[PDB]
Amino acid sequence: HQSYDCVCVMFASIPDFKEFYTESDVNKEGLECLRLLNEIIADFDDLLSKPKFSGVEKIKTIGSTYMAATGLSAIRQYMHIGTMVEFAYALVGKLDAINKHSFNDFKLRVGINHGPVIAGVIGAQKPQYDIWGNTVNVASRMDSTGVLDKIQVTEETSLILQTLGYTCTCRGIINVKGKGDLKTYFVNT
Amino acid sequence: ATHRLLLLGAGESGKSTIVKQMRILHVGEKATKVQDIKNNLKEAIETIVAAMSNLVPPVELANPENQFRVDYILSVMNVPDFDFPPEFYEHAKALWEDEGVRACYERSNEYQLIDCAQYFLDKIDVIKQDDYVPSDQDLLRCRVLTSGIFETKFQVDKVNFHMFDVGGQRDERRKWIQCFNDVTAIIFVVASSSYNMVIREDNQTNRLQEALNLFKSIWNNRWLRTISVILFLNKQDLLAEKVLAGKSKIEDYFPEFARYTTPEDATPEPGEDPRVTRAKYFIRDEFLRISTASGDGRHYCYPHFTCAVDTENIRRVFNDCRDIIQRMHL
Amino acid sequence: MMFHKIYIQKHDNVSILFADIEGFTSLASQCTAQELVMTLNELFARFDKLAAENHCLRIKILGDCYYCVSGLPEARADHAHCCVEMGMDMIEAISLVREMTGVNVNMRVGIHSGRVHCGVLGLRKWQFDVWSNDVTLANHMEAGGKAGRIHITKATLSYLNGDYEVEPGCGGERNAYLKEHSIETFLIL
Ligand SMILES: CNc1ccccc1C(=O)O[C@H]1[C@@H](O)[C@H](n2cnc3c(=O)[nH]c(N)nc32)O[C@@H]1COP(=O)(O)OP(=O)(O)OP(=O)(O)O
Ligand SMILES: Nc1nc2c(ncn2[C@@H]2O[C@H](COP(=O)(O)OP(=O)(O)OP(O)(O)=S)[C@@H](O)[C@H]2O)c(=O)[nH]1
Ligand SMILES: C=C[C@@]1(C)CC(=O)[C@]2(O)[C@@]3(C)[C@@H](O)CCC(C)(C)[C@@H]3[C@H](O)[C@H](OC(C)=O)[C@@]2(C)O1
Ligand SMILES: [Cl-]
Ligand SMILES: [Mg+2]
Ligand SMILES: [Mg+2]
Ligand SMILES: [Mg+2]
Repeated sequence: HQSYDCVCVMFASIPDFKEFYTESDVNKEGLECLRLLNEIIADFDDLLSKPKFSGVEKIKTIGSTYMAATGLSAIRQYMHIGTMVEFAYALVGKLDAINKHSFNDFKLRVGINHGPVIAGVIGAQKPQYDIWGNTVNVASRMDSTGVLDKIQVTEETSLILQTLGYTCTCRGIINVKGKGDLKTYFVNT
Repeated sequence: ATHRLLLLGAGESGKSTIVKQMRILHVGEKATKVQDIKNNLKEAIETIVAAMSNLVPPVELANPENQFRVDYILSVMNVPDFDFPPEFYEHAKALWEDEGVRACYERSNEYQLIDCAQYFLDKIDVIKQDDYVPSDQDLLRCRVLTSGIFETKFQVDKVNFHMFDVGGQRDERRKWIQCFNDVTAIIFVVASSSYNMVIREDNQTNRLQEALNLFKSIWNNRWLRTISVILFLNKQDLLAEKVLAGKSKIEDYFPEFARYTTPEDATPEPGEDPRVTRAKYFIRDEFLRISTASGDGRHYCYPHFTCAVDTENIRRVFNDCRDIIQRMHL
Repeated sequence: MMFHKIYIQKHDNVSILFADIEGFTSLASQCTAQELVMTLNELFARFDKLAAENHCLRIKILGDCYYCVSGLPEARADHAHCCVEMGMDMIEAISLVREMTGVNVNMRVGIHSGRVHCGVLGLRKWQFDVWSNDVTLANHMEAGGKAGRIHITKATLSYLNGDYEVEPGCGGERNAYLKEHSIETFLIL
C-alpha cells in the first residue's frame, strides 16, 4: 500500500441519529430505525455513480457517519478539493430529501480536510481498505466539533477554497488532540 | 391472515378514538380514566374563561357576580394536583350557565379548545359524584394526547388485525416511518369539522389545510406508492352543525367552495340538508384531487364519512374496510 | 420493493468486545507515519488470528479501535468466555508488540453481553457491522475501562457462570454513559 501527498478526506455525520434510534417492540427492537438509516446510506451512495462525483471514494461508514475521500485516483492539482465540497452539499440535498418523506429534521455535519495519507488495506482475516495519516484524524475532529449544516475547513483548506470561488468564516480556535489548538473555518453558502 | 393498519392524521384528528371503538366493538378499568375526564372538564372551562378577555372584541359575562368564580377557575388553573373540591363543580357549572361564558364558547375556534368541551361540561352534575362511573360514551369522548406508538391487536371472525396509533402532532410524525415498512393499509383520519380552526403547533396553519398537506405527503410518499389509503373523513356531526349554524361560512376559509356545486354520485344520508351534503362532499373531493393527481393505479383511496364517537357508524365503516382489505386482496 | 432490501438480522445472546491502543497519539508523535501503520497492521494481524481461535469475529478495524464479537455467525452459548479470552489475548499481544514499538502502550478492553442487529448498510463498499443499544454500551464500557484490564457488565458476568475472579469496575465514575444508566461494571482479575 502506497501513500499520497494530497488526498481530500470528508466526514459527514448525523448527530441527531443516535437519539432517533429506539429499541421498542414496536420498531422490531430498532430494526425499523436501521432501515431508515439504510435508506439514507444508500441514498448517499447513489451519488458516487454520478459523473461529477466520479472521483469520490466511499471509504466506509462509522455508525451514522459517512467517510469519503477525493484524490486517491492520482499518483488544478487541488480541484478535487472543491469536488469534495460539491459532494458535501450533495449529501445534504439528499439528507433533507429524506426528511421530506420521513417527517424528520436530520441535519448533516461535515469535516473536510486535505493532505498526505496512507491508503492501503489492513487485517489478515478479511483485508479491508482504509486510508490513514494525521490528515484523517483532523478531518474527523473537524466534524465531531463541527456545526450542523456547516462544513468545517482548516486554514489552508480555507485558502484553497477561496482561490476556488468560496467565501469562508472563522469558527475560532479548536483543540485537535495531538496537534494542539488549531484555527478553523466554516464554509459559507 | 393477520393485517397491520396504521392510522395517520393530524392532531386530535380522532385516531385514538377509533382504536377505542375497536376495543368497544371487537375486544372495570374505568376507575383510572375518571381522573382524565375531570381533567378535561377542568381544562375545558378554564380555557373558555381564559379566552374571555383575550378575544377581540373581549367577551363580558352576563353575571357580574360570576367574576369571583372566574378568579377561582384561574387561581387553580396551573395547580399541580387538583383535588376537585365540591366547590369546583359549582363555580364551574355556574360559569357554564353564564351566558357570556357560552357566548365565548361559540367562538372557541379563535383559540385552542378540546372537542369534548360542551359534552362533558353538560354533565358536571354527573362527573362530580363519588359513585360516578364513566359510560362507554364518556371514554370515546375523553381526550388524552398520544405520544409514541401503541399497538392494539384485536380479532374479527378468526382474522387478526393489528391497529397502530401514533401521535398526530408534528414532532410526533417522525416516529411514523417506523411503521411504514409492511403495512396492509393506511387509515387516514381527517377532522372534517375543524375547517375554521388552526393547529396547536403554531396557531396559524388551518387544521384542515394541515390535514391536506399531510395527506398529500402520505399519498405521494416514496414508501407508500402502493399502499392504499382508507380516508376517514371524521367529525361529520360537528361539521353539519357548523354548516347549518352558518356562523362561519366555508367559502370564507376555502374560497374555492363558492364555485363548488354538489356531486352526481352523491348519496346523501337519510334526511340530510343539501347544504351539509354539499359541504361534506366538498371536503372529500378536496382530498380526492390529491389522490387523483398521482398514484398511477398502484394504490387507491377509499374515502368514508365517519364519526368516531358513534360506535354504530364505526362498526359499519370498519366493515366497508374489512371488505376492501379482502376484495382488494391486500 | 418500497424500502431497499436491508441485509440485517437480529441476534440475541451474544458478547461484544472493544479495544483501544490507549495513548495512541502519545506514540503517534514519535513513530514515522508509516511505522505506526505497520505497527497497527502488525498488531491486528495477530489479533485476527487470536480472534478466529477464540470463536470471536472481527467486525471492523477503526484506527486503534478493534472490536469483534462472539455468538456469531452461528449462535454459540459460550459467547461469554470467548470475548473474555479474546480480551485476555489482546492484552498480552499488545505487550509483545509494545516492545517492537519501543513506546509505552496498552489496550483498554470493554465487554458487554446482550442482543444485536448485524449486517450491512447502504449499498456500496459494504462492511459487516453491528447495531444495538447493547453495542453502544460495550463501546462505552471500553471507553470507561482501565489499561491492561478487561472491563465488563453485570450482564457479561451473568454469562461467565462464576468462572472468573472480578472486582468493582466503578465505570460509573470513569465514563458518563455508564453513570447515566447506572451500569454495574466489573474488572477481570
Ligand atoms: C499523527 N497521526 C497519525 C499518523 C499515521 C496514521 C494515523 C494517525 C492518527 O492521528 O490516527 C488516529 C485516527 O485517525 C485513527 N482512527 C480513528 N477512527 C478511524 C477510522 O475509522 N479509520 C481510520 N483509518 N483511522 C481511524 O486512530 C487514531 C486514534 O484517535 P482517536 O481520536 O480515535 O483517540 P483514541 O482512539 O481514544 O486513541 P487516543 O490517542 O486516546 O488513545
Ligand atoms: N363530537 C365528536 N368528537 C369526536 C369525534 N371523533 C373524535 N372526537 C373527539 O375528538 C377529541 C380528540 O380525539 P383523539 O382520538 O384523541 O385524536 P387523536 O388523533 O387520537 O390525536 P393524538 O391523540 O394523536 S394528538 C376527543 O376528545 C374525541 O372524543 C367525532 O366524530 N365527533
Ligand atoms: C447507528 C446507530 C447507533 C445508535 C447504534 C450503534 O450501536 C453504533 O452504530 C456503534 C456503537 C456500533 O455500531 C459499533 C461501532 C461504533 C463506531 C462505536 C458505532 C457508533 O458509536 C454509533 O454512533 C455514532 C456516533 O454514529 C452508534 C452508537 O450508533
Ligand atoms: Cl385533522
Ligand atoms: Mg392519538
Ligand atoms: Mg487508544
Ligand atoms: Mg479509536
